Amino acid sequence: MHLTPEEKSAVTALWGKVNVDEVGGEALGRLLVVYPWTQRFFESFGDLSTPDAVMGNPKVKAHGKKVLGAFSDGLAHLDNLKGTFATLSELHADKLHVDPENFRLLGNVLVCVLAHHFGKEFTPPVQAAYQKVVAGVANALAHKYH
Amino acid sequence: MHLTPEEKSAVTALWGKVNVDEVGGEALGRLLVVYPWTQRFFESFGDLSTPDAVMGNPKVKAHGKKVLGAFSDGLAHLDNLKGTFATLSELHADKLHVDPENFRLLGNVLVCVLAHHFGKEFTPPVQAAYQKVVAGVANALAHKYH
Amino acid sequence: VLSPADKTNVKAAWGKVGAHAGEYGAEALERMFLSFPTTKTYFPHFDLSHGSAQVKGHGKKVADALTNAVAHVDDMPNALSALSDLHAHKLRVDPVNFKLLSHCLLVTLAAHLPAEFTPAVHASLDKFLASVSTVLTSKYR
Amino acid sequence: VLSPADKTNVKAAWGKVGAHAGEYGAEALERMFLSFPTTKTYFPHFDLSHGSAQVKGHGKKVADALTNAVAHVDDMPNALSALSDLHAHKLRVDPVNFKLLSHCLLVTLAAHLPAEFTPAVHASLDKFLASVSTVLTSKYR
Ligand code: HEM
Ligand code: HEM
Ligand code: HEM
Ligand code: HEM
Repeated sequence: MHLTPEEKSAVTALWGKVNVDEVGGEALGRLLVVYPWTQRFFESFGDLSTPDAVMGNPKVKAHGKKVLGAFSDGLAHLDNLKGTFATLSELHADKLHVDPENFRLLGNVLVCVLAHHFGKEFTPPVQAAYQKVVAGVANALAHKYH
Repeated sequence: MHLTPEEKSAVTALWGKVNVDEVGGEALGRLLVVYPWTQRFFESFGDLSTPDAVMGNPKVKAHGKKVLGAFSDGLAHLDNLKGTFATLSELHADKLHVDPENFRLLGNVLVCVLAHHFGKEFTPPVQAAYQKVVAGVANALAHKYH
Repeated sequence: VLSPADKTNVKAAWGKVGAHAGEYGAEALERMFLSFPTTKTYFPHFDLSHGSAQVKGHGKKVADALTNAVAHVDDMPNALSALSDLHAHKLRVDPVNFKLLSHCLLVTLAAHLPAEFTPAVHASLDKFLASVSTVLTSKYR
Repeated sequence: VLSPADKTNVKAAWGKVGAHAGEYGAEALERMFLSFPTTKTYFPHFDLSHGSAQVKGHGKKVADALTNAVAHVDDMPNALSALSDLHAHKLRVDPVNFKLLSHCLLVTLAAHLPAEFTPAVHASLDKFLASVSTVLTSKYR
């Protein structure tokens, strides 16, 4: 990445305090609620008719955990997101047909969830490093689209 | 910059036919006319009140030629746009304070100008090559913003 | 908002399109597929090969809708309601893609109407496609 | 289009902001400047250093206008005529930037109003900032 040692340590350090289970479920669910059109890929999950039905849906929660999982592992290859997400990039393009713009919506949602959770701790400089990471991830994931 | 050899040959073959003086004036004038907000940088250019006043303005024509001149040089270093555009990136950032979104708007207008001029010769695949190029140049011009 | 001048410009340029609308619709699509490959994610079910009949078929449908908005330039929200519903509720195309298609339609018109694609007309056509896109995305949330 | 629930959600949330809106305005700007440095191109005449009075001052101005917007949630176009003007004809901020400030504002509210920043409220505030953005760029061309 174009992360500063200082920026790397901030990311890394906050991440250590994250409950992926909870943040993953919350991030995906907020996505389906704020940008309703993203529900087009999760019809099989059930009733997403209300915030409550989205936020409560176990399938949503479990997919959320899978996604943040993968994200989390990507934080360990911050100097080669491209190579870490190559296979995932192909899958998303060729099997799932997910428009990469969704990657960017989620990223922003993720940042709002971290701010929500960490209040004070999520300072302007810390948000700045996370914005760089979410953009980085989105780019990596979109890399194999053709 | 994922220009396949064939994409690069295509960019170069067409660029051979361009009258940079002319294209430059047209591209810049059209930018000022389609997205009038971009006129914020040129209050010393005089009358930009109507399409004719913009398109025929001797200062817009001269500036367009300058801009496209730097762009043409860029096309001879497709390999190293970042290096090629570094001092210009700094200037636009630090002295001129030009929001980089302006570089993407001009790229789109330029594509329409090439289409206008070349007609049928500006095929779907040639456009796709030029789309990669204007994006690469916009990106190089924005690399020094901080 | 479209000014009287804008309206005149659009009816005029679109006027020239006439009977080639369908073909220009298809071409705009192909340009879009080639320049912005991410847009292909919405047509996994299509044959996107060159001269694809599905693309031909689709280009006509898009062109018909544009022709319909031109015909009803003073009541676009109502003339396009149905299409606005479809996009918001069924297709659920991310909004950013409208700008991509718009752009490719503008390239297409430019490539075919050299005498009409004046700076003034270019500007009016861009405001028009932006307005169509706005209508089509109005019921998203 | 803001639904009645949305207007309620917004009024509630902003209600809790209270005497801190100015500080939240200033914080959102600071977050914007650091996260999206291209936004700084519009403030060459400001001291963008942390705790700068110019930034604080401006933060208040923005916050205040949002307040006024919440208050006239039913008549935004009218409540913000002047501001729409200023931005369209004087400032000429590129439209892409409005989305950046809007995002920095959500992030700020989220970090300060935990209990209140529910998923439904998050959705409403987003729509709201979107509408405000639309209003502010409606006279651009
Ligand atoms: C942070 C970015 C993302 C990461 C790291 C990520 C990662 C993953 C992973 C690891 C899987 C597991 C599938 C498998 O291995 O077979 C998956 C599946 C999937 N993802 Fe992504 N994803 C991301 C963003 C998104 C977004 C934003 C959407 C749509 C809004 C999406 C839609 C899907 C769908 C529909 C599946 C298939 C799940 C199933 O089989 O039911 N992904 N993703
Ligand atoms: C392909 C993108 C561009 C290139 C290659 C380019 C190149 C140049 C060059 C070579 C100069 C003269 C440098 C000097 O004075 O030392 C210049 C100046 C300038 N450029 Fe850019 N430019 C580009 C895009 C833009 C755009 C899109 C805008 C505004 C919308 C812009 C705004 C300016 C301004 C305001 C000046 C100074 C004019 C003056 O002398 O008062 N540039 N540019
Ligand atoms: C101004 C822009 C647009 C117009 C006028 C337009 C119009 C239409 C029309 C008339 C149809 C056919 C509905 C029917 O079956 O009667 C359609 C379908 C569709 N559109 Fe849009 N559309 C626009 C933008 C987009 C964009 C930007 C995308 C995605 C990149 C898109 C994706 C689709 C898809 C996937 C379908 C369904 C096609 C099928 O399965 O046959 N549309 N559109
Ligand atoms: C959420 C939407 C926004 C609102 C409600 C808003 C509101 C305002 C207000 C109330 C003023 C002060 C008017 C005065 O000085 O009397 C202002 C000025 C200004 N705004 Fe906007 N603004 C918004 C978005 C933006 C964005 C995104 C930017 C640029 C990134 C921007 C750039 C400016 C600038 C440069 C000034 C003048 C600063 C000065 O010289 O004091 N605005 N805006």
